[PDB]
Amino acid sequence: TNILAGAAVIKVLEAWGVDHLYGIPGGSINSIMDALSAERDRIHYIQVRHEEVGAMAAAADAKLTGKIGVCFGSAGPGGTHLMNGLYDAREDHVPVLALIGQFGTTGMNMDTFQEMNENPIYADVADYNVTAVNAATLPHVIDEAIRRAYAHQGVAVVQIPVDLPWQQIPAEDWYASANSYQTPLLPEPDVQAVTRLTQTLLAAERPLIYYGIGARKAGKELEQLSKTLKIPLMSTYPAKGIVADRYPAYLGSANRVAQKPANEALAQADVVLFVGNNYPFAEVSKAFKNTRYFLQIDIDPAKLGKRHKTDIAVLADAQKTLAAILAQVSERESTPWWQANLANVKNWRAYLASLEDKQEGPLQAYQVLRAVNKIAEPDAIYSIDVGDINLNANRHLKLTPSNRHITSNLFATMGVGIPGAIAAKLNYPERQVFNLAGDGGASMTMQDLATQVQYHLPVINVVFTNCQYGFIKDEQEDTNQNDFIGVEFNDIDFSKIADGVHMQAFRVNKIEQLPDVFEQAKAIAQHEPVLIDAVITGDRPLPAEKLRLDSAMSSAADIEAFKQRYEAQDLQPLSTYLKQFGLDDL
Amino acid sequence: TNILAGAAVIKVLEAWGVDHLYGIPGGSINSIMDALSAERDRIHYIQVRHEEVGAMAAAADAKLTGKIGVCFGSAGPGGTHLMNGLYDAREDHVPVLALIGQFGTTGMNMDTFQEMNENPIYADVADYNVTAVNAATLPHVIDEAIRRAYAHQGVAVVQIPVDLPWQQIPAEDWYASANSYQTPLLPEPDVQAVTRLTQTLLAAERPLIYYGIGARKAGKELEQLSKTLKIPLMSTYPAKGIVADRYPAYLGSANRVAQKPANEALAQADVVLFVGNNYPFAEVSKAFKNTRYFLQIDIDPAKLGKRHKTDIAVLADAQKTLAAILAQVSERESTPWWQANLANVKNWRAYLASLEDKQEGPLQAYQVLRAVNKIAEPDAIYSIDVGDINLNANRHLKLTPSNRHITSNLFATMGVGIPGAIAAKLNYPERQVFNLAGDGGASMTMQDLATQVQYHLPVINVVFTNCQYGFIKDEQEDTNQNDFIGVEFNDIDFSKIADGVHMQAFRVNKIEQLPDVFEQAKAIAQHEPVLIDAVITGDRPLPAEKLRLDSAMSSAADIEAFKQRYEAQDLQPLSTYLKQFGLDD
Amino acid sequence: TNILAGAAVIKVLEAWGVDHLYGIPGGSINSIMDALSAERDRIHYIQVRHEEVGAMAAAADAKLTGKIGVCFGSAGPGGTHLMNGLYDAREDHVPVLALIGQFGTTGMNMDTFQEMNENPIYADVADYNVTAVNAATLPHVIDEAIRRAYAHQGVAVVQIPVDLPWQQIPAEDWYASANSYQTPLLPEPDVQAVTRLTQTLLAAERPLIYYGIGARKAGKELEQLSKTLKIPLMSTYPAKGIVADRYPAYLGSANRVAQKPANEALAQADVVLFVGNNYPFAEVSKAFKNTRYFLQIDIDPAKLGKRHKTDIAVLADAQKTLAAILAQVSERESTPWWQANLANVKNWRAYLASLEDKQEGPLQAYQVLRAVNKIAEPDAIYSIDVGDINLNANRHLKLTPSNRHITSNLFATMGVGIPGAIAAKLNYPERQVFNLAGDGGASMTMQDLATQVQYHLPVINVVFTNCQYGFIKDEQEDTNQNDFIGVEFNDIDFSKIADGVHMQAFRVNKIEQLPDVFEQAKAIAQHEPVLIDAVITGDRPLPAEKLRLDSAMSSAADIEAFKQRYEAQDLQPLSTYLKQFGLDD
Ligand SMILES: Cc1cc2nc3c(=O)[nH]c(=O)nc-3n(C[C@H](O)[C@H](O)[C@H](O)COP(=O)(O)OP(=O)(O)OC[C@H]3O[C@@H](n4cnc5c(N)ncnc54)[C@H](O)[C@@H]3O)c2cc1C
Ligand SMILES: Cc1cc2nc3c(=O)[nH]c(=O)nc-3n(C[C@H](O)[C@H](O)[C@H](O)COP(=O)(O)OP(=O)(O)OC[C@H]3O[C@@H](n4cnc5c(N)ncnc54)[C@H](O)[C@@H]3O)c2cc1C
Ligand SMILES: Cc1cc2nc3c(=O)[nH]c(=O)nc-3n(C[C@H](O)[C@H](O)[C@H](O)COP(=O)(O)OP(=O)(O)OC[C@H]3O[C@@H](n4cnc5c(N)ncnc54)[C@H](O)[C@@H]3O)c2cc1C
Ligand SMILES: Cc1ncc(C[n+]2csc(CCOP(=O)(O)OP(=O)(O)O)c2C)c(N)n1
Ligand SMILES: Cc1ncc(C[n+]2csc(CCOP(=O)(O)OP(=O)(O)O)c2C)c(N)n1
Ligand SMILES: Cc1ncc(C[n+]2csc(CCOP(=O)(O)OP(=O)(O)O)c2C)c(N)n1
Ligand SMILES: [Mg+2]
Ligand SMILES: [Mg+2]
Ligand SMILES: [Mg+2]
Repeated sequence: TNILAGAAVIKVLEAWGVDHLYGIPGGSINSIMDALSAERDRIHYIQVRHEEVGAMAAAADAKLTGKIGVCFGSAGPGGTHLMNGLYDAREDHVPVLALIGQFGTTGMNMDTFQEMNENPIYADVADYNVTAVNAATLPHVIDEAIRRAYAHQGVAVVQIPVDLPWQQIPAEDWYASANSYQTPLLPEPDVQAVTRLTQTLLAAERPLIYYGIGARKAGKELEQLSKTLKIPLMSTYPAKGIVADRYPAYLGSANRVAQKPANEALAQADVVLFVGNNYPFAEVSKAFKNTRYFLQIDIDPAKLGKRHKTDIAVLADAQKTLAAILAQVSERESTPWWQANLANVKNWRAYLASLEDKQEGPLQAYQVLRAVNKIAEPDAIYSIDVGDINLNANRHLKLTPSNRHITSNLFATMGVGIPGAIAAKLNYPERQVFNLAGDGGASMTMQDLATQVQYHLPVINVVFTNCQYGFIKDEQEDTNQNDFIGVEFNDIDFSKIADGVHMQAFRVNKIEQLPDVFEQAKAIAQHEPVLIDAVITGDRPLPAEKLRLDSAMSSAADIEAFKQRYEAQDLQPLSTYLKQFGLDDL
Repeated sequence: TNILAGAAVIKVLEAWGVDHLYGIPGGSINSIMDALSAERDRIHYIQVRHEEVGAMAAAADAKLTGKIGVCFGSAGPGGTHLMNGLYDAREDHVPVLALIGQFGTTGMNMDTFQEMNENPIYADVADYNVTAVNAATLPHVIDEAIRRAYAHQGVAVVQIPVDLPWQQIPAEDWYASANSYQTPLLPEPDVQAVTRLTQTLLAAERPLIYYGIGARKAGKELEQLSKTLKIPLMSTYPAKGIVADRYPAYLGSANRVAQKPANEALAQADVVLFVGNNYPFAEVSKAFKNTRYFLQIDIDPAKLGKRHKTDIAVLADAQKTLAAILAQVSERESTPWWQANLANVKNWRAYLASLEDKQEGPLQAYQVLRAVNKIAEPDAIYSIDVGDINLNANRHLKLTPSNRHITSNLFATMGVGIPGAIAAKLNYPERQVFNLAGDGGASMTMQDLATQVQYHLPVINVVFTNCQYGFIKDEQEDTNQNDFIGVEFNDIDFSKIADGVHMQAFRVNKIEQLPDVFEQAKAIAQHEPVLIDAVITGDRPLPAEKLRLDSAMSSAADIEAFKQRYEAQDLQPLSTYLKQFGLDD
Repeated sequence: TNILAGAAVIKVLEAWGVDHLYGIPGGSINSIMDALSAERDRIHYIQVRHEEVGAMAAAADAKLTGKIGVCFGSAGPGGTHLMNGLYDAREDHVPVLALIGQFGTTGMNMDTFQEMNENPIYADVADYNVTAVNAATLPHVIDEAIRRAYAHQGVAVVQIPVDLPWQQIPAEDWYASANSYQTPLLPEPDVQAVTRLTQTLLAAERPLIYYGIGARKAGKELEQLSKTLKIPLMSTYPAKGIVADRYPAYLGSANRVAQKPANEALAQADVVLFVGNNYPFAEVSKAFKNTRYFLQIDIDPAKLGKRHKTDIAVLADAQKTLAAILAQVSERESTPWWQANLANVKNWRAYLASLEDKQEGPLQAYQVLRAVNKIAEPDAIYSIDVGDINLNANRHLKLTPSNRHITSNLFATMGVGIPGAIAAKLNYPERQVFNLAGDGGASMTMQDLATQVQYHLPVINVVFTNCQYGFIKDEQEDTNQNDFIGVEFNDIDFSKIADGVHMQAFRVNKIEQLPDVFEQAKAIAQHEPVLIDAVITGDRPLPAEKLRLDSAMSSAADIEAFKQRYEAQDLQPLSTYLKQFGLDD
């Protein structure tokens, strides 16, 4: 007939199906720790080495499974360390609960040790942000935070004065509303609007279907629409793998973490079907500047007409809408536009294969990723950090609907590779998990390699050591007038870092070393984490947003220099293929 | 070809169908003003006398029509004056766009005159809160603000450096996304959840259906479910009028702005169907402590199981779900529970009528509200302020589906009567509009009586002058150890205030004066605003949350005292009627 | 032995010497109310009619006396209504304590009625901003709030869950730290910096001393430095009256709420001594573009070199430093610069007198202010609203060191006239108090005329009724392309508003009516408030920032037009006087 409030809080977490949660203890959160300790057989605390990793891992949990991620930080600095993961959750719109320690209510507002008003710290990041002041309502406040975080797809933060969880409350009054949870209703496509949309799409001279992760349930429909109608596909970077990369009319993504065929085609398209997509570069890059008709399908009214003016907007679930389109169309014959794009994709893929297929000499990112592909299981999960790896993984990983990949899509916090892989292995112990990270990003969260060791999480860590912030060096090349600054730095030997945390590891710097090292890693990771430190060149990846290949656009000198720098002697501009099939370049 | 960015902003407002907007000019917003000035045929600027009235009116526009309300304030104090209306919009979850003036970009962050970082001011109230820094993107920012305010049912705030609207931008780049706006088509209510909910409701001995304004489209279904199944109805106060008040099994609302039958029945119910309802008193009042099964229908996942542990919570539209229940049920004969509740309602209504039907003597709020009922058109709109008037209007107004009534439901800001009535008349110039306000709340926004005059808005204003913050006086009676403080104050003659703003007006203090003054006001308000200042007694209205009528519950002395104070000699407790029909309390 | 925590809170206020505090009660603050109710002999609660007036009055208390002002608001809308006064206190850097009601701790975070997280609301305005969560520490939190508000010269806000003040706490634990309060003893002004500053000032050909209210203790030194050295004086508008306006070398203020001689001389000066001054127009107006050497004296390191590149900036007290200058200088003979400025002032004052001295015809603001001067006591206090009244009062009031005047200096919130006058009369019941307000600003806070009546505060209210936001109309004339909008509106008869709150009042519209109405008002205000509603013309006051008088600068046609519009035929540009005394412009 009494229960400690902290025990009730843990029971609320259990009712909501939380399996694991992350943080670092402190006096200010030791009463939650005490309750966790008693519940260790039913809910699983993961002690991280820096609280940002806990927050990042919580966000990654939710990205992966759709289940609210849970993290905590002790008062003051524990909680402020969560921020990069909390902002990742906000911007990637995934549910996360963050608990923040606080001084007991008898010492709050006394200016005592590490005691401050913590509520304003979290006001900007959080959907729901409260300091608890009563023990008997604390289960409700946690319940409320969870329910809001789910409903609103974002972060709920509760600051908990440490006395409250040690107070007895009536056993029979508290409850969880987990039993009542439901996911949002999937609205239906208006029949006449879909018919009009379909007519406009079919009348297009140079159509494209351009989807994001809002279409993640619709890969079959996307590929069949493409095949039936002879309409190429392109996607946001995060939507890579929804349709298998091998599909010959998959163009890739646009902008910079991009593939050449997608940029080139988008510039020529007259009609775009923009589906489940909130591409953030739309306006700033003038992506749709010459698009004649723009057709949008999205579940969120806040998105309709956001990125360009729509000619037809459908507020509906992507898969229901795409299914409705598919059900009212029949097979169309080939067109010049279709064949031009198919030929362009083959040329591009041959380029990427030529980089991958080198067998000896100085190691580049491209062969490292080929070596990843060669040991990758069909349902592998990839946690990808932030930098050139997004660009290179987007081009080289061979994904299918069976895979998952995650990064910090929009906040783009470096350091997520390690935490996302921790989360992935916890959620999918029987699936192969990679952490693909640059040296700058791996550096930021390197201590939590120890967490993979501690919890025996068999992640395959691959660090891309260029001794640079390469992504930023290339930006300075593009914009800055004075010499590079802050973008070239000393080596860190991550094989030695791994040794220090008691993780098996390898360092390689030559292409010919890859096959055996990756086989060894593949086998180690049947039981324990492993790290490969790939010492790679400073070669810049081909900039798909700065092509110098079309005689009509670029000087001979510039073309020659581009081909030489990027080993791109066999790449053709899309206009070559347009011209073969009798179309103008526009 | 170029367009001024401010002109494009006004065209974005026009594209979204904004009819009218409110504010007070200042140097820091004079470039938006300049754009408005060229567009008087197409959008109608309402100059208020205090910016809070503009914000409150913008919220009221959206409460009434479902279409975004728009207001503005000049840099610094113009914008901070919006707050009570912006918080009203946030808490009543209605879409409002607020534009805030700011110093030009060349002087921002110089600590110049009335120049501050304005963004933090609005961070808490606003769903979307940005300072614009570019002219070419300004139309998009306004469009984005509107689209989010709608999507998220709340407040969007844009701080606009005054230079930007005077800059030329390319004419053919900007657009509005109003053309994309639509409402979702939903699947069928979840068949197997609704079927199991229905069985639990029908198996109950003492069922109630307890709805809020999320059931605003479901009045017909509510009443027919009630009649067919013999299940009494109760509502949130704001949900008054969704089912006509005359319906004999409408119990009213619970808690304090409440009616006796609803409080009494809720304490007895074994099963409650909670539909379209976010009653904020649920937990603090232990409203459902006795309830065996708690069933919910709501459109918002964030609400499912929120207010009480819920046995079945259906995520669906209220009307559609109630219609799907009604399609799977059929007539039940009258039950003792049904008859007891019917009898209890009849007794309560006789009490209220006895108060209304006095013909002479010192004026009370009760007769004033009878006089409003006797001049009210069937489709009248009521803008109601905050205080005893919520309590009294909830009991006495005779509403039907044809009426609307609005107040500040959850933020409960006083002063909302005047601005809500302004908004109602602007939206519905052919409908009768009342502002029902206590003296305290009318005082707070009294200067905007001049706005009704200036714009020839024929509101019937009724001020309830008790020379008190009566609602708070009664609270102090209940809780405070020491003498009343801050709750009794000196008279203001609102007939004289009205004369000062050039509005026709009357002051009355006797019951027998009401008929001819209200007839005159009804006639004046065919063409011009009017005010009636009703000088009322300090009598405390019956506290439905503090009943002393049941001799099983309360001492004879307490009952005697209650009956005396509240003129309640003929009220019977619900237990009398339960017993009459063979039920235990 | 125990004490209620609320009683201890009131004793903390008493320990700090708080005489009076303002607010409106509500359930969410009724436990503080209960404590106040037991302490009426020792602290005086002023029930206002809108919480913004309480916040504005609290700020005004501190502006006037230097002692913390105290206000409160009920949860949600009571507290948000404080904002315009709290931002006034922040921007005018005066100490204010604001108490905000909150739901009891047992219902916080339940989404109950008018319950929200209130802490983010006040985060931007407040130096200190906390929600109390314990009764035993509540006295300390209030003490801490006060001590910080003083130390940091700004606003401290405490949100108080209503249960805490009704809890018993140990009687002998709590304390106040008022007994520790004191002011610092400072070293000598830096000797070698002051000596080098002095040489630079004296070497100038066209020096000016330009002071703000940081020189409030230095009026004697300012005037004697000016007279001895033959250096004209100019000030910020708020610094009017530190040196008597009659002083022949007082030029006035610069920019718009300005006087012609100050703008003209500043543009010519080679050396400016900027003392106790944070003039917010410095950079945006390029005030010092022509100045060769810029010298500063200020008490705040944050100000040193802030407004212009500074040759010598002395961190010191203004009075002490000006006295140390005066002790190291001696008489200089009259210079051409001195004589030119003297002549320019004489010509300007003759212009203002010509406006004041009209005896009959349509009433203008100028004669109203003459009529105020002719009933004003030598130690009168003026609470001034925001608009043309700042401009006109700055030109026409004849102040001395014995007067005080206050407005919202930097936030510039309209509506401050009424509350500032309430605060002035509460602090100084034996001193004559005026509220000088435009119709727009008086409208915003008109209901609190009833507070003057209720508390028998004999303010002389003078409303300048032009049926415009005149200050903004003139801005639109200057900047806007399209027609005036939002700046001309329908009359309010403030004599009738006054009658409605039971205040004696007059309305005048002709110059010849002024003497007998102002005499009557002077006499009424020996015992009761009074209001004069002065119906004034729409004439634009001379724009000192837009002078068209110098034929080297302006066309003959522009000069002719300026002279006609502003009745300025006899004004001469400063260059005339510079030439007369042998100086180039
Ligand atoms: C270093 C770095 C660089 C990057 N640069 C690029 C780049 O050059 N190119 C690129 O493409 N990306 C890039 N990104 C990612 C980019 O920032 C955006 O996150 C991404 O383009 C947006 O993808 P999205 O629209 O699929 O996802 P989101 O932004 O999450 O949008 C999903 C959309 O789907 C809608 N939706 C959700 N569910 C449904 C449903 N059931 N039915 C219909 N609609 C639904 C949503 O409402 C929303 O509009 C980069 C990332 C990193 C880390
Ligand atoms: C001075 C004062 C005192 C008051 N005291 C009382 C009192 O004693 N008693 C009282 O009853 N009220 C009182 N109120 C009002 C009270 O604060 C709450 O605002 C009110 O009880 C909540 O009403 P609601 O649930 O209808 O509205 P809301 O709080 O707006 O909730 C609407 C609900 O409907 C759901 N919904 C919306 N659309 C749909 C749909 N299509 N289908 C299904 N669900 C939908 C929403 O998700 C939400 O849960 C008072 C007001 C004032 C001014
Ligand atoms: C509608 C309106 C229009 C206005 N327009 C004008 C205008 O055109 N012209 C104008 O002049 N004003 C105008 N003002 C006022 C203006 O906004 C500023 O408030 C004013 O110019 C600044 O005055 P200040 O420097 O005296 O005061 P503050 O800004 O308060 O600065 C006081 C300075 O003194 C220093 N200080 C304090 N104590 C001491 C000490 N003991 N010793 C030394 N230094 C000390 C401080 O550190 C600070 O730097 C207007 C006001 C309104 C309401
Ligand atoms: C925490 C953080 N700081 C800075 C950035 C900006 N940033 C984006 S990519 C990048 C460089 C990443 O370097 P590295 O991980 O070494 O990858 P590379 O591009 O060299 O492969 C930087 C600094 C960021 N996104 N996150
Ligand atoms: C702006 C604001 N301040 C304070 C309150 C608290 N409050 C709720 S009702 C009330 C009294 C209302 O008085 P009045 O308008 O005279 O109505 P009465 O109850 O006397 O009829 C007060 C002060 C509030 N809701 N809004
Ligand atoms: C609350 C508030 N809203 C807007 C402004 C902008 N403002 C500065 S002066 C002014 C006009 C004042 O009009 P009035 O009080 O009638 O004085 P007048 O200039 O007509 O004498 C306005 C609207 C402000 N300072 N405060
Ligand atoms: Mg690197
Ligand atoms: Mg009242
Ligand atoms: Mg005016």
